[PDB]
Amino acid sequence: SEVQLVESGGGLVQPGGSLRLSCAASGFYISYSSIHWVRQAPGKGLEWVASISPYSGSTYYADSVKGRFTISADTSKNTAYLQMNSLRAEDTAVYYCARQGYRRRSGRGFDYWGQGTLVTVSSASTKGPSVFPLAPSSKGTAALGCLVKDYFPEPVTVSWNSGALTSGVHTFPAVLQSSGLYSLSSVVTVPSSSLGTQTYICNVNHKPSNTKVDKKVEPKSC
Amino acid sequence: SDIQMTQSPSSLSASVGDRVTITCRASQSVSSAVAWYQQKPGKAPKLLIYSASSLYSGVPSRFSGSRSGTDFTLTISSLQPEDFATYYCQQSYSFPSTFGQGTKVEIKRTVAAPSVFIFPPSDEQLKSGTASVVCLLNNFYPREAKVQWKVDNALQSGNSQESVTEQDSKDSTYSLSSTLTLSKADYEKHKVYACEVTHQGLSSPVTKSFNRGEC
RNA sequence: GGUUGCUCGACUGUGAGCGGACCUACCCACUGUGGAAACACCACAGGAACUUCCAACCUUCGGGUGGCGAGGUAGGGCAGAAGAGUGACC
Repeated sequence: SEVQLVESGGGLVQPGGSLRLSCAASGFYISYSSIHWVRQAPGKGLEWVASISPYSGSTYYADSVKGRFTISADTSKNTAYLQMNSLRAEDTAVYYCARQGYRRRSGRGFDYWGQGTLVTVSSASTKGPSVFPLAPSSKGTAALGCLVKDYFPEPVTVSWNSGALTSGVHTFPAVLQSSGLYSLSSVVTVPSSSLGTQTYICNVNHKPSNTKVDKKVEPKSC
Repeated sequence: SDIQMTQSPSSLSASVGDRVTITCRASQSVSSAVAWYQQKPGKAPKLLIYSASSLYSGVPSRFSGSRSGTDFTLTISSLQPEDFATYYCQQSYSFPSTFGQGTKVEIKRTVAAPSVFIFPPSDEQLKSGTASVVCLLNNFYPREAKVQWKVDNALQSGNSQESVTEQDSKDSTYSLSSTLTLSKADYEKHKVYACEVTHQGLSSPVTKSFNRGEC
């Protein structure tokens, strides 16, 4: 089918500031369905936020956002919005858009979800990652990777060889440096023989800072 | 007042092909307005049951809801390894809506010892005055592991950070990446850097190590 | 003058277990289902039960038919009638 939901407007925002998440619908018209925002703080659970009911425009809010958020829909644009004002640290979350299914088909379930936009409420300023290479050992398989260090905010993305090398890759979840920044490292294992002849480049993208790094990972120089 | 959805257990380890039961207990009557969702890491939730018993379109028959008054149970007759996810019960009987706090499910496999590596800090990094030592523990299970950094046979404390991958649903295993970090100065005071792994699959604590400057 | 029939009729009534079902229009409501539909909007079905009733219709006068939101407004139906005529009778 074509039923799709695409959020945007999420990002890094200073405490107290404003943002206006959007949600494009694709394979259906939103005038006939209920539309809901659900959010998820990192590693926490789902949390319902707001919704607007078809045919009436009636709006309902989670109590934790009541009077700071406002949900609304533009029929012409087949789009649903969420103005968030007076944001605080704890609004930090992926904000998902959801279609409430057609009653005859899926009750009051939410049968299609967006990929979620990430909203990151802090005041500390953005910074891109220095990407350093994890050279494999000089000694039938050994492992090589990239160390993506001291960036902010989430997320980065690591691919290898422009996404051609997908097998065997582990890109570990960022952990929070006491420095306040994010570090993580990606690795991949390869059979030893390819070392001399196989170029190994990881591609590190950090959209918040507009930083793309490509780092070639070659063996021990000596 | 708000309807509370109080879902247990918080977490569930189970063998492939076991039966698993998750239960959610609505603090008020929510009729049959309860839906069950599967969410895998990094993905949006997917609908499974919606009228507390109605299997959504395309969800496999091994899932089923069942209501008993204010008690809702999602039931997997026999786990598949893909069924690794966090499951949330939702009530849409009243406004505001409400979700369960979620239940995390783990695959269970035979033991796999970790493949172990140790990485000494790049040259570009040591010019910038920082020095990270990385130790990898690849493709193992169960996630229970102990890593210990010894520098010059001195156990370190508080300067290492680790992170773990989720369960590779095909593999059913874990990877870990412990990272000792030191200023360039502290790194240049020692020769031997070593990573001491203790795992159930290893009959003896594996140490990978390197000396500073060996080419 | 009485007795009453006859016709106009101010007005009031439409009475709830030991006993209230007249009609129509609008409004205001309640419950369910359905409308791509948790509230709002619309459509449609329906006002606990046993009773009681025929203001309504049909009747072989045996009986049958159809009918309930004790809501608001209002135009009428049906019941008395204060009063006005007006006859027969004493």
